[PDB]
Amino acid sequence: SKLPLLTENGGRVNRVGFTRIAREGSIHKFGFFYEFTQESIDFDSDDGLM
Amino acid sequence: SKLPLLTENGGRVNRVGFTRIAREGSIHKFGFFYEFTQESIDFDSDDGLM
Repeated sequence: SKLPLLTENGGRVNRVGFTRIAREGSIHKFGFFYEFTQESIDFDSDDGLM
Repeated sequence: SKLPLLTENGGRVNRVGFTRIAREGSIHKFGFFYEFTQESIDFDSDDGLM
Protein backbone atom coordinates (compact mmCIF):
# COMPACT_ATOMS: atom_id res chain seq x y z
CA SER A 1 0.00 0.00 0.00
CA LYS A 2 2.73 2.49 0.99
CA LEU A 3 4.95 2.49 -2.08
CA PRO A 4 6.37 5.77 -3.45
CA LEU A 5 5.19 6.57 -6.99
CA LEU A 6 5.86 9.45 -9.44
CA THR A 7 5.33 10.44 -13.09
CA GLU A 8 7.71 12.20 -15.51
CA ASN A 9 7.18 15.68 -14.04
CA GLY A 10 6.90 15.11 -10.31
CA GLY A 11 6.22 17.66 -7.59
CA ARG A 12 5.26 17.34 -3.91
CA VAL A 13 4.42 13.63 -3.67
CA ASN A 14 6.23 11.87 -0.81
CA ARG A 15 7.91 13.36 2.25
CA VAL A 16 10.05 11.84 5.00
CA GLY A 17 11.52 12.96 8.31
CA PHE A 18 14.17 12.09 10.86
CA THR A 19 14.73 11.91 14.62
CA ARG A 20 17.65 11.64 17.06
CA ILE A 21 18.07 10.56 20.69
CA ALA A 22 20.53 11.32 23.50
CA ARG A 23 22.16 9.43 26.38
CA GLU A 24 23.89 10.31 29.65
CA GLY A 25 26.50 9.25 32.19
CA SER A 26 27.60 10.38 35.63
CA ILE A 27 30.48 10.27 38.12
CA HIS A 28 30.70 9.32 41.81
CA LYS A 29 33.40 9.34 44.50
CA PHE A 30 34.62 6.87 47.16
CA GLY A 31 37.27 6.55 49.87
CA PHE A 32 38.36 5.16 53.22
CA PHE A 33 41.26 5.45 55.68
CA TYR A 34 42.82 4.01 58.84
CA GLU A 35 44.69 5.33 61.87
CA PHE A 36 47.53 4.20 64.15
CA THR A 37 49.84 5.33 66.96
CA GLN A 38 53.61 5.53 67.32
CA GLU A 39 53.80 3.29 70.39
CA SER A 40 52.10 0.53 68.40
CA ILE A 41 54.65 0.49 65.58
CA ASP A 42 57.62 0.98 67.91
CA PHE A 43 56.74 -1.70 70.47
CA ASP A 44 55.18 -4.26 68.12
CA SER A 45 56.89 -7.63 68.02
CA ASP A 46 56.57 -7.71 64.22
CA ASP A 47 58.77 -5.58 62.00
CA GLY A 48 57.41 -4.20 58.75
CA LEU A 49 53.76 -4.22 59.82
CA MET A 50 53.07 -1.14 57.70
CA SER B 1 -2.74 -46.93 -29.40
CA LYS B 2 -1.11 -43.73 -30.69
CA LEU B 3 2.16 -45.07 -32.11
CA PRO B 4 3.23 -43.81 -35.55
CA LEU B 5 3.10 -47.00 -37.63
CA LEU B 6 4.06 -47.00 -41.29
CA THR B 7 3.11 -49.46 -44.02
CA GLU B 8 4.79 -50.81 -47.16
CA ASN B 9 2.85 -48.40 -49.42
CA GLY B 10 2.01 -45.34 -47.38
CA GLY B 11 1.56 -41.63 -47.91
CA ARG B 12 -0.25 -38.89 -46.01
CA VAL B 13 -0.48 -40.92 -42.78
CA ASN B 14 1.26 -39.07 -39.92
CA ARG B 15 1.29 -35.28 -39.84
CA VAL B 16 2.43 -33.16 -36.89
CA GLY B 17 2.43 -29.49 -35.94
CA PHE B 18 4.15 -27.04 -33.64
CA THR B 19 3.25 -24.08 -31.43
CA ARG B 20 4.99 -21.12 -29.79
CA ILE B 21 3.98 -18.73 -26.99
CA ALA B 22 5.05 -15.31 -25.71
CA ARG B 23 5.84 -13.60 -22.40
CA GLU B 24 5.91 -9.97 -21.29
CA GLY B 25 7.04 -7.61 -18.56
CA SER B 26 6.79 -3.91 -17.76
CA ILE B 27 8.52 -1.24 -15.68
CA HIS B 28 7.32 1.28 -13.09
CA LYS B 29 8.51 4.50 -11.42
CA PHE B 30 9.37 5.30 -7.79
CA GLY B 31 10.55 8.36 -5.89
CA PHE B 32 10.38 10.51 -2.77
CA PHE B 33 11.80 13.73 -1.33
CA TYR B 34 12.24 15.80 1.83
CA GLU B 35 12.38 19.47 2.80
CA PHE B 36 14.13 21.73 5.30
CA THR B 37 14.52 25.39 6.24
CA GLN B 38 17.37 27.82 6.81
CA GLU B 39 16.56 28.35 10.49
CA SER B 40 16.94 24.64 11.22
CA ILE B 41 20.27 24.37 9.39
CA ASP B 42 21.73 27.49 11.01
CA PHE B 43 20.53 27.23 14.62
CA ASP B 44 20.73 23.46 15.12
CA SER B 45 23.07 22.33 17.89
CA ASP B 46 24.81 19.62 15.84
CA ASP B 47 26.62 20.57 12.66
CA GLY B 48 26.79 18.14 9.78
CA LEU B 49 23.21 16.94 10.16
CA MET B 50 22.83 17.01 6.38
